Amino acid sequence: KSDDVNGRTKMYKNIVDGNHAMEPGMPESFNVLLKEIRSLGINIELED
Amino acid sequence: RTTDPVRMYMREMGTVELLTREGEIDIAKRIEDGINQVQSAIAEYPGTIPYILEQFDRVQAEELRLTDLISGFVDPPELAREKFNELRGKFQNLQLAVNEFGRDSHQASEASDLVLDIFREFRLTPKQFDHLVETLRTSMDRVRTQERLVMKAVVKKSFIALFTGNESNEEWLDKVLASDKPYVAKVREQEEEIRRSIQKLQMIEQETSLSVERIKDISHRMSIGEAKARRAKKEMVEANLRLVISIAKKYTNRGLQFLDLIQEGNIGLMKAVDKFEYRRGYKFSTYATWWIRQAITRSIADQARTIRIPVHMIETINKLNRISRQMLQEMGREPLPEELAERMQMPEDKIRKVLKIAKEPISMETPIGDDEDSHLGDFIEDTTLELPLDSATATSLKAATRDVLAGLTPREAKVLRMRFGIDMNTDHTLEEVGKQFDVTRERIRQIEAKALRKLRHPSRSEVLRSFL
Amino acid sequence: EFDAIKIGLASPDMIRSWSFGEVKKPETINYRTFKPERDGLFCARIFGPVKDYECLCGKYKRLKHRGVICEKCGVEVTQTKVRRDRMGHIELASPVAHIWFLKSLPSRIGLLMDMPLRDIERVLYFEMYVVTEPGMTDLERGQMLTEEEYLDRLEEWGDEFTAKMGAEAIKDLLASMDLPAEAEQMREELDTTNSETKRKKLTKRLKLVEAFVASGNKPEWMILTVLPVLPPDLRPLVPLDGGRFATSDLNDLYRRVINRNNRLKRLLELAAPDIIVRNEKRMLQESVDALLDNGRRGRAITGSNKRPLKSLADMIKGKQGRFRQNLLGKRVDYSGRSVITVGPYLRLHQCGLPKKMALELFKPFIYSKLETRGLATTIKAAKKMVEREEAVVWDILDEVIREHPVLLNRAPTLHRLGIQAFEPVLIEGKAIQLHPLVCAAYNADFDGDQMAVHVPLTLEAQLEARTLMMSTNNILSPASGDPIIVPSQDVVLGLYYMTREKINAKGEGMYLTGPAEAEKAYRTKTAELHARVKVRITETIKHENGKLTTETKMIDTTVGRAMLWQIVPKGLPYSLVNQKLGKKQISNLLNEAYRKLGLKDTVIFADQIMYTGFAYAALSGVSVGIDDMVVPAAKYTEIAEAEEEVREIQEQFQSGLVTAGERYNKVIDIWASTNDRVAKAMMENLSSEQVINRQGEQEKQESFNSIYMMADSGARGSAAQIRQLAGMRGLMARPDGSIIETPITANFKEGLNVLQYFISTHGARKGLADTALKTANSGYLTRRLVDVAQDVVVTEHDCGTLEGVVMTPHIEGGDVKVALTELALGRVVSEDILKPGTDEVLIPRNTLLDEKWCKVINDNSVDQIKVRSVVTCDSDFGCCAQCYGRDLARGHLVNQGEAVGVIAAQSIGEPGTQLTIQAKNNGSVKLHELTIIDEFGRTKEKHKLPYLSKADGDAVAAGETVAGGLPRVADLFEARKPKEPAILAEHSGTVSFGKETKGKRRLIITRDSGDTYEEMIPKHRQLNVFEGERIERGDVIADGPESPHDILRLRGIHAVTTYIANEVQEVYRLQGVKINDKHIETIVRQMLRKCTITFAGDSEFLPGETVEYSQVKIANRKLVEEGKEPARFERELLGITKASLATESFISAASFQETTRVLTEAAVSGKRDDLRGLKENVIVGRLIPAGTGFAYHQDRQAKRAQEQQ
Ligand SMILES: [Mg+2]
Ligand SMILES: [Zn+2]
Ligand SMILES: [Zn+2]
Repeated sequence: KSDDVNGRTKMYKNIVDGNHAMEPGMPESFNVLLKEIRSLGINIELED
Repeated sequence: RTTDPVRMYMREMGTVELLTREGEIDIAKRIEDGINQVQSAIAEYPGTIPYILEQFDRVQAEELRLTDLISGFVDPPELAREKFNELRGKFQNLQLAVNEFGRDSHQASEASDLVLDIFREFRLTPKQFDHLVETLRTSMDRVRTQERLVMKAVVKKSFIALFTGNESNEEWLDKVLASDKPYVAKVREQEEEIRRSIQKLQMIEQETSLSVERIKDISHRMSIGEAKARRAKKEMVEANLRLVISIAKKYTNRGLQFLDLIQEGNIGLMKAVDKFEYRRGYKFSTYATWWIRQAITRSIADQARTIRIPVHMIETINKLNRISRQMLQEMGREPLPEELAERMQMPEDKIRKVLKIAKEPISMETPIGDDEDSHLGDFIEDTTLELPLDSATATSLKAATRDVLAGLTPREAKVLRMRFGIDMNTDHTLEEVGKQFDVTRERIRQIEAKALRKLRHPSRSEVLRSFL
Repeated sequence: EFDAIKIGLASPDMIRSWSFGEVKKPETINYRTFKPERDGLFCARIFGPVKDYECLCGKYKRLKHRGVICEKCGVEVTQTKVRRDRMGHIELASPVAHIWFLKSLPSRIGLLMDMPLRDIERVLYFEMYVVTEPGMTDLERGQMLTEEEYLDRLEEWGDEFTAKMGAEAIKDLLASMDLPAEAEQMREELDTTNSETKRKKLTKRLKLVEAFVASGNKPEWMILTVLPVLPPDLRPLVPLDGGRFATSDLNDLYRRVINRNNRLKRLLELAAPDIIVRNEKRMLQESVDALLDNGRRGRAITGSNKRPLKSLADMIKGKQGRFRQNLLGKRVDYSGRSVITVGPYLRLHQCGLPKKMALELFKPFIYSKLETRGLATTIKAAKKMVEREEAVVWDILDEVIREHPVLLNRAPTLHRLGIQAFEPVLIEGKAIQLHPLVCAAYNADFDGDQMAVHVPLTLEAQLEARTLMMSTNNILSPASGDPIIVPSQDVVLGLYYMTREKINAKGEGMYLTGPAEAEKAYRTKTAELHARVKVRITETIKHENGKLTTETKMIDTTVGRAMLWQIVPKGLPYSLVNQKLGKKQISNLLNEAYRKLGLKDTVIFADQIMYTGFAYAALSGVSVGIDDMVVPAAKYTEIAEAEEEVREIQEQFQSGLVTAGERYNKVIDIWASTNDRVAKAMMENLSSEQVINRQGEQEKQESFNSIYMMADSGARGSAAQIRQLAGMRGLMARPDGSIIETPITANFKEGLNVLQYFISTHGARKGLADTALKTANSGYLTRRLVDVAQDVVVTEHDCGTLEGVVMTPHIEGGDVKVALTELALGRVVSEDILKPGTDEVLIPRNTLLDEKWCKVINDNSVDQIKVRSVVTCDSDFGCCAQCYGRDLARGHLVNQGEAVGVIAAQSIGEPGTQLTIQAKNNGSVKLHELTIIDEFGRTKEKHKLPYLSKADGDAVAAGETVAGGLPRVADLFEARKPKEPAILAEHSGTVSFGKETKGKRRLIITRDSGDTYEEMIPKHRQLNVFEGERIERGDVIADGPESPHDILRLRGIHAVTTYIANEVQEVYRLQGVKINDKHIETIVRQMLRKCTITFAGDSEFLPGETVEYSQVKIANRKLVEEGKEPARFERELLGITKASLATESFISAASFQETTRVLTEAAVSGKRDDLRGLKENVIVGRLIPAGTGFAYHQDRQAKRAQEQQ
């Protein structure tokens, strides 16, 4: 509903086609935070 | 005790004494003396004079710029031609007497000394000055690297003892091969490496015809002259930092901080020191102020705006503002574009164009209205985004196009698909569409025409009409 | 996708790996073409194209060339969104120190190099040298040389030594350090050290060094050589309307850095004088520091707004930072907002929604259904029909929202009841219609209030709203368990009026067959609502065991009471309705209906009660008039008497018999007494009336005055407000707080003059300002509590622990304050509740104490019990279901995955706005203190025993003489140390005096083993101890406030838990707020989460180290299983802020506050965030490990282990 650019478009398409289901993704705000912290010369990375 | 860098700069600069007239003349004399030693060191080189002679030969043929050759004459092409002809004749005499009569003979030494005296009455443009310096600098650096590589390969006192005259001579190699000390085994292996090194040596020496002692002494006098010159320039720059600050004080609150203006004025002062002339009799501040002001103004024109405006357009804007101020003072109201254009003797359209570009970008953190927790950046949209309604419409259009094309024979359906790029990466012209069918272009054209005519029938075009 | 977040230092190679190019020019965009400039801050060759699948040339302008780099420009043909991910880098001419690792106290560079911050700054600020390689010289590494001294030792030794200035020197010193060698040397020194300050200094340095070795980071990475550059779209320069451009301050800071770096490179190319180069390097360092953290180093750089530029640290930190403005809280789609009205016709699960507002909210669903039924062929046609507002669109909207729950939220959301789920009903209007009974839940009144609405989209969200968040499920307060949908105002007034009794009313003495005949008589004007009649009532009782007994009998009642009984559900006694019904009576009725019948019956009963109350309040015709305010005739006489004796005592003051202070005190006393007398007279005149009964005599009847009925029913008003209306306003206070001698002897009916109104404003302004500030104080306290308790989730069912806390009735004198039933309601028994004087197990172990067992305990008269508590829980992470007990909002045992910590924090913080020896019983006397115990065995009196009529065990008859809130809660939860704390007995032994050292006194104590322990005490202390007395541990030596840390250290966990709970509950109960103690114990457990190691043992723990208690517990269990010496710990009590900032996860700590320190510590240590709490999963957008996500998270952990096998 806020900042998943692909997720909200997929949700809109799914609602239009009846399937009330979502595929949550990563908020863009967290990516902005990651880029900012890396810009402060600090290595922040998502381990898998 | 303090954290402001400006205060620290004033502290460090204040520990230098302000120069007087006699001190300025003395430091200028030291600069000229060091430059003279550097020029004399360059002149004692077999390759330096030929370059100047060929440059003069090209210039006298009215093929090269006269300014690029020389910039002045030292006095203790009306005149340049005579002096350069004398220099050419004296070079011919030196080449006649350089080695036929003997290098150590009085003729060669007297000829070299008088060549030095003649060349001392010359003021070269710094570009070819630096070129001639760079050639010898590269030669000296290569010689130093080869010597240090040889010393690293062998690894001392023995090399130093036979360094004076036999550093590059094969006598050193022969004698060391004759040596039979316990460590000369690996050293002889390393002597092989020295062979590979010294083979790279003589082609340099025959390029200079100076062996090792002469080039070392030339490098030495060049180093002393450069050091003296650099110390003198540093002294004058340190003395005139206060003048730099006094000049830069007036350009504060114009997009740049005080320290940036100070540094740019320091660069301008360096340039002024680099091209000062004490023979003119004027004080240093007179010449230095122009360069410091130029540096500061250019730096403001280049680094005071987020969207850079060229320097000439900046001057145009400033002169427009000055004329607007004068006209508003004269008539009591804001000048109109037409009147400003009339006064500037410039087209009104150009005046409007200049007036539309004099804006500094607004910050996104500026509080909006009377609030303080709201910012302008929260009211800026993302116009590049695609509305989800548009994407859903695109998907529906894709599905409807597929459904409509499914109501055709495969030939025309695929012809349209390939001619419009539907479900493929690239669009295709008529030739590639024809090639797959093996048919020519015209049949493809009429196939597409038939498909378009059939798809315009309202029996199978009502669903596609709603997208218009 | 990802399971952890790893933080650490950034190497220059890593920064170059991130970057897609090098920014070489400060240019941003051309001033004419508005296109990016090459090698600039917005370069399309480095950061990506500005148009989708295009290049700056325009040669490649379609999708067929995706991934192809244009030869003329170098711009890759791809999407523009890569400009939000692609980074750059700047190759700095000279190294610059990182401001975070230099000036964020403690300075990590200074700690690592064992040099003061001032010396390091002096090296950085280009003032004096530092030696990097001492060589074969007496010079030592890291010692500081002035310029003159440098020249002397340079002329002395020459090239044997190396001495430098700036960040290059710091990086050449940090890189030359041998971390293992320093660690071993400092380990050896700490082994042979004695001083405590030195021990602390080198233990901190050893922790830093070991963290550096373990993390793999290098110290020299703390000095920047390559500076990363943010993506342009995160620092955008976009055009505004009118040709103006909007830019971020990061662009200005980056331009300054690039300009100064280029100037430094040019100066180094010119063989500049040294002074200019040092100045340029200082400017470069200052620019980098301003870009990273503006204002920390010195004067903050300001732009053309005369306001400081915003840096990256400001962008990631603060209330307006990314964490709190965009990660923990967001603006959402499918939302709306409107003013709220009252819908008295709605059901408890229904809310009135405007048609247009629902049309805008539910638009995609309308499109979907408009295509499904074929009304619109494509989505454009559906959009056109929705825009044109056709009738079939309205039918589609009605079908869409039929069973679709909607979320209603009112700001501020103090507790979870502030967001609820309702079924929308389309209404014609623009205002949301809200059920009255939820208003108390929302704290909402219809005076301009606005509410927001949200639409759950997925099926999971809809079922969550229907099952958990629906209003019909949320009828019990999670803070106390009491009903929250209790009627108020008109409903209470109507139920009160209908259930009143009148003397000699029409229809008195009539016999009625039942409630139906009573209603028939009322509608036929035969009998009044308040006529005393006899009614045949069929009444069914549902017993505890489930027996349903129906009894039909004739009861003396009123017509209105039977008509109200007509709506009472079966299973309740008639005694609940056979009385006048105030707010308390209706609350009791609803509570009994919930406890004996369930939820559906309670909901229907509440709806019927609200309907009946509204209807009969309308039919009552109750009105306020000027004749309803009857001022008693005794008020004037009392005022005259008070004024007369004031004159008399003024005459006494002129005679010198008494002082001014005594005169003031007695004037205030008499004015209070006169106010009390006037209030009593007015209340007596207002509460009663004389009527004529059937026999003709005069009978005493309770008054039907409108104001009296409003106050007595509890709908609105109280005795004090009636006193101000019809009696006296009373004494008021000056702005400082002093009470004025002359009070307001006039009420609001007669009217005040100018002076009295001014005096009243004096206090009204104070009240308004106090409310305004206390709101912010309560908000901050609630935020701290939530951040300290957000990790508490019920993870297991039973932890299998035998520990527990003791529970006794709370006694504060000769009467009980709270009963044992109230405290034991909903707790699990720890050890069996044996009958007094008997070995029968009345209540076995592990049984929830509901109302039935509470009644059983009360009947048996059991005094002290033991119950499980969250503080004593053995769960490794979170708590278990049994140690928590009943969940107050549901009525049963707490379920798995319940976020009890957030509930506890909200329950404690919500009432913050409301916040500012003779025996009397017959029994025996027991001494421990003085206790009086009744014959039944209950302790009913507790009194202190200062250092008596009866001895121990002697029976005492009745009458025998044996002989400010909110700050307090804040300091209590923060473990604040009192200014003058009570000196406590550190060890048990005999007290002995010592040398009276100048300044302050010393004392000694002799233990049982003969060891002498010395104590340091101030001079001004009224000692309670005497020499020759063996004082026990925890005995008070000097009286005063007790520090919670001392209580924890010398008494234990139970004592500090009881102390904190008792003080907080005293503060809350002073204001009449009921909050369960398990919430305060869920906060206290979070406080007690750290331990300082006393015995290192063989575990990987160092003495003097503060580590988490759970990790030590698991390590001790593992060591015991391995038969190795376990560790010994001393538990530490931390405040909510320190405990919040001391969490294992750094994401939550950074999101709470002090982002700079948390990030610096995590980066130097190389911490790992496992995403185990609520805040981390909220920030990264994953399911929280509470409630419906719990099982999901559990599944993943299982797979983790199974893969790790
Ligand atoms: Mg309101
Ligand atoms: Zn291109
Ligand atoms: Zn437990």
